[PDB]
Amino acid sequence: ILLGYAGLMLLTNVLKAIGIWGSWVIAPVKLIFAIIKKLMRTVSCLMGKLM
Amino acid sequence: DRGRQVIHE
Repeated sequence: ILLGYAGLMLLTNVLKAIGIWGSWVIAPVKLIFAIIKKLMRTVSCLMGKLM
Repeated sequence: DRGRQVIHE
């Protein structure tokens, strides 16, 4: 019972602590990077079509 | 990396 309560307290402390914002910061970086790469590719295609 | 993220987001 003591080990279970200690584990529950550790889980609650981890949930309350602001330290989970790692994925929601790492993944959007590469997501918007790929988005900007696609935008640059579309801009190059538009410039080629205009030429 | 921080500057790239600031430019991207």
